[PDB]
Amino acid sequence: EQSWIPKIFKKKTCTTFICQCGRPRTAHPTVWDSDAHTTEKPTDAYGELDFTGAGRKHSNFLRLSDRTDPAAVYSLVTRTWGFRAPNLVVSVLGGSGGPVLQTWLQDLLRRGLVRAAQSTGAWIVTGGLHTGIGRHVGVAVRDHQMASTGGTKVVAMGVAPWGVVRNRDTLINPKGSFPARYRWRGDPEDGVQFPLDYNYSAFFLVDDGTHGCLGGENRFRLRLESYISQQKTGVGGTGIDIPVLLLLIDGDEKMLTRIENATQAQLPCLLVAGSGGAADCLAETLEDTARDRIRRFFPKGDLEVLQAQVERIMTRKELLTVYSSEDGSEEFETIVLKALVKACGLDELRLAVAWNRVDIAQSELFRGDIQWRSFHLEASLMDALLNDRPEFVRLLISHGLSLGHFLTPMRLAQLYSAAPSNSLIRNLLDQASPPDVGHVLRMLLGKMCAPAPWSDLLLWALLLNRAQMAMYFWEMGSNAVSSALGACLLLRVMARLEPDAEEAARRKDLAFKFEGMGVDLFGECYRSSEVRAARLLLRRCPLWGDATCLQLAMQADARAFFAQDGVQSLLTQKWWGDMASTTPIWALVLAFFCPPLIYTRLITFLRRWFHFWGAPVTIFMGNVVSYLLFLLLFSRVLLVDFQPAPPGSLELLLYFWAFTLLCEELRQGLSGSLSQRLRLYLADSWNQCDLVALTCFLLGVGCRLTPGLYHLGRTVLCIDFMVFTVRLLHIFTVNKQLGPKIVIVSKMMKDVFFFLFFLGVWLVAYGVATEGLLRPRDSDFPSILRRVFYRPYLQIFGQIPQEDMDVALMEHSNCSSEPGFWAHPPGAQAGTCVSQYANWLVVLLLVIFLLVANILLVNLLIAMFSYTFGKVQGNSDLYWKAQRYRLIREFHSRPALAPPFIVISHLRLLLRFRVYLSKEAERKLLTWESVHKENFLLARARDKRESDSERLKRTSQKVDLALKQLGHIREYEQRLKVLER
Amino acid sequence: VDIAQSELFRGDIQWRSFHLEASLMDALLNDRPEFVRLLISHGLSLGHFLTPMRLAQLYSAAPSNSLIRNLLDQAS
Amino acid sequence: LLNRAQMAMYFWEMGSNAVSSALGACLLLRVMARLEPDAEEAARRKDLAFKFEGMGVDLFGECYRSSEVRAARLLLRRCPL
Amino acid sequence: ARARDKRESDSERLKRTSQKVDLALKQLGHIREYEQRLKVLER
Amino acid sequence: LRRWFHFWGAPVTIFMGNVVSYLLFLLLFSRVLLVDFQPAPP
Repeated sequence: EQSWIPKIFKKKTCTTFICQCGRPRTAHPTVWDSDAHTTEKPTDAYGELDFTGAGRKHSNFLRLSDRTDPAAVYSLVTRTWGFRAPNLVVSVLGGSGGPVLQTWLQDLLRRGLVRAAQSTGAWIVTGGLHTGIGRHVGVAVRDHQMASTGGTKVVAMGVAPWGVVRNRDTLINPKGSFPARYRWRGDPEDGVQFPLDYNYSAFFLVDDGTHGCLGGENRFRLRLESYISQQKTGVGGTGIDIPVLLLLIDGDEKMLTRIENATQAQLPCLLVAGSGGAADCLAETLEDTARDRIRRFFPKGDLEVLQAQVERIMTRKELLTVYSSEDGSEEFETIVLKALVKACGLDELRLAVAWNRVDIAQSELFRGDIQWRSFHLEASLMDALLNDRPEFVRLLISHGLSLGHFLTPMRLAQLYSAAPSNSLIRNLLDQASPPDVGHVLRMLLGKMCAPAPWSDLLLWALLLNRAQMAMYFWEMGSNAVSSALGACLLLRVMARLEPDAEEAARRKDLAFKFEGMGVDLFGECYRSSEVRAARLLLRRCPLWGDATCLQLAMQADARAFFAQDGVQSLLTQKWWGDMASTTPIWALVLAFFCPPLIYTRLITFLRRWFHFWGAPVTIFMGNVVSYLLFLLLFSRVLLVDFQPAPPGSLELLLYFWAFTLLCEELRQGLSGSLSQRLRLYLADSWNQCDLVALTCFLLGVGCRLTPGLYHLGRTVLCIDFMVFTVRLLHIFTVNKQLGPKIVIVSKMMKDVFFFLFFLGVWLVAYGVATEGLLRPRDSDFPSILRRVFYRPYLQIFGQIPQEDMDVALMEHSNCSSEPGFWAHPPGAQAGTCVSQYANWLVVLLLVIFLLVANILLVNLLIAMFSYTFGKVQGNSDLYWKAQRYRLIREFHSRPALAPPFIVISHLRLLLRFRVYLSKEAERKLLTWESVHKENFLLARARDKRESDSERLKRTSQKVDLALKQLGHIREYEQRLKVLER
Repeated sequence: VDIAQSELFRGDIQWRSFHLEASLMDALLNDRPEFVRLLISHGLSLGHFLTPMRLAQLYSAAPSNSLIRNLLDQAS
Repeated sequence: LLNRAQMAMYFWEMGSNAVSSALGACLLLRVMARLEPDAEEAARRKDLAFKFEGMGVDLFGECYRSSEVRAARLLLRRCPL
Repeated sequence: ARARDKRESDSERLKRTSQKVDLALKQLGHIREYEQRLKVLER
Repeated sequence: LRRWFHFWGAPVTIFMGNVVSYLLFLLLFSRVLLVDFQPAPP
């Protein structure tokens, strides 16, 4: 469907009468030569076809002249019409016997040609007319599609001459018949015009100007076949030439000429022996390698000039192949392969790769009569890598190919250049502008984790998002756990750079799979040996920028990797430093407050001094003690020593402590471009709280220094104290017991907000109603706000001042000049005088308020809290397990001195987890890890094979083999019983 | 359905259009979804098949006690 | 209208405006269910309406997963049928 | 009783069916080889 | 000027404006009920 089709495709129309044209003289405007009697004008018939509401999809059609080059038609079919490039083209010739065809020929068409074309994604070329062998081909295609009950449809092209097409006048539209309506059935059968077969996918109507005849499309069809034969398979021109093969089933004197013309173009020919006619005659003359033979198949013919034609046919006998009587319909592809190689004089492996037939390549490799040359396998592997065939690359690598010699910088550049034009990797490579793979890796991974043919292939597969090839290259790699974590990190990084949500989802799924397999491998390794697993987890991987597995898991945010017991035990062991992880807390506290006790047996391990005071847990304890002492000093200064006089010694000590806390905060924010780090620091909510605390402290001190703002400063500092104290929770998130609950506390804020909204609406309604009913005479604005919001709020907590709202509990007196009855409530802020008019309504409103607020809202909030807690328990636990490593690492680099003296450390740093292995130790560790990976993969494959689904599938296949053997046995039994008596 | 499928697989006789139309009409009237699927998939022209008379016959095949029968009677 | 589940499903699978036809079929079946004297016939019609709603949901989910803009345009257009 | 429960499970039935189909395939191969030999070599 | 109608025509901004208007209506109702609701003519 396009509007520019007439601009490049033209049709022929008669111009000179001489009838021989085929049309009456009314239709018109020695020999009727087309070039001397036709003119070319822009075409008028193109678009889609629907067979009068047929129960199937439309079919593309085009009307074109003979002189149109095949290139335009090929480009139109492949690009505009959406037809994929064919891996094979089979052109069917012949057809006789009227409407009926012999049964074995129909079986060879259905179980043979059509099945092979569907399997290899080939194009079946015939005449689109509902006649000759084209009708049989269409019937076979329909039967195969109905019987397959699935799979991809078979692509059928019909090249037919314009003029013999019945009811074709309805196809004419200058602007294109994109919606169409073609009546293929209902007309009386005639020997001149035939309808279009409804089983064909595309139609090419070659108009040579004749009103009706057969043979005008031979030139265009042959040129199109030759042009397709010269194209390249696969992505780009890397693949082999597209194979084409003409299948001859029957024919007459003209089919011999067509076969000769095809052979002149160097096209393979296949002749079905025993079918009679031209095919059988050619099969017999090929087997023999001829007046009687010509008479045997062509009675009353030109028995004198056909000998020269047979000689010309036999001049190129290498292109002719015979479909023997003993050859089955399921051997079709194999026979074709033989024909193709006989045409070559191109390998079977590359043909199998192009056709995506792994079994064909496996059978070819099993043939020991021919040894496979190394670069044959190299070319097959390169084709499989380019076309994304993981099974082929697995089979070729397992056969003994040298991958070290295979991979070259040119071949890697070719592999990278096969990326899609619209892919993300293509845009990244264009921005980076051999490809600049290292530059792209540095851009993606931030140079802190950016990167052995296996590793290069794994990176190539990950960048192009090829799941199966990436998995295979990981299974064949060396640094398996670190490569899995790095692959997860890279996929998660590239997912957020994807415009499509589907591509991002695929990348995230692949990252999850890589994380899962890394988790499984590390679990197996840790189960085997804890020490070697820890050494593998803490070592540096040069393939990933000398980053440990913990760093890669932190960058990738692999929460499942941190959540496993081995990593948590390693973190617990690292948290205690050189001390035993079984050390009781009380022993640590006693040794902390009694330093000389560190040399006794209660702690299991001058170097002992630094091994005790250097552990992260002791640093955490010292910081907790220091912060508690800081809070105690803050409270002492705020409640006692904060006089309007100039600051005393303790207040100056508090100032110095706050200054050292600020210096520690600055050091942590620096060591943890200026703008990027500032945004990183200010994105954290707890850093915002700490900034608020420090700013409030500075503002309070500044106001305190000013003589006229002292009171204000006090107020600020009071609130400031709270902001400090609520940071203790942030300190104790590292703790293994409080932290998992502190992270759940933040999930209840939505329930708290819903409770606050409902309570605020109810408080407004009830308070305004009660204030309007009571009509207090002290109607000051603060008093109104108090009695509307604050007094009803305290009734939720059991503070119900009945004497201030119930006139039965008051003293009735004339406190106002306004008409009515009034009472005096004894409350100080309850108004000096209230009305007695509808006090029963005030009491009823109090009852309803208590019911709604104290009973309904509170219990509803309890229910919501229970539901939310049960929902978020596990996710919060996983989050805490993931962040535990970051917390421990942050505490590891902390100075060993508590904040009050930490200035000393801050002077030694002013103006100024990894495990290292030997080469042989690293090699042994990698061998151990590879052995465990191999065992894990073998166990997984064994588990998959023994499942019930696979057993049932294999049983079905074996029953199929039994059925085939039974059919052969019964056929042979019938033959022996009948034909041998 | 297997008998009809085997008959359709017989290429020695071509099936006339209104033969398939009558078979499809019978299958539609008797509520045979497999038969209508098989007959439509064989290449029958549904645009020419459906006529106002045939649609009226299809609607008239409703049960006497059905809700649609009562609704059609009310609409009359 | 005749409450023929399999034929209705086949005609939906061979239709053109699939999502809108599924929603309209669900609407029509739910409307006719409450006009049924039998509870069994109403249950059958409600089951067929649920099946049509489910297949419309599946088709729209696939279309939206392929392309959000075209799915939104399909969801907001007017169906003359 | 435990052995009887294990034997009658679907997995064991499928495994035994696969083994019996394997035996059937072997016998079919022998039968077809003998059929070819008798049909070809004895005329 | 089309930006003006593209902002004030969105359903979310209409919702916000209606919420603000209803809050102001409730504030005026409370002000009248608690202060300005004397037996004198309105």
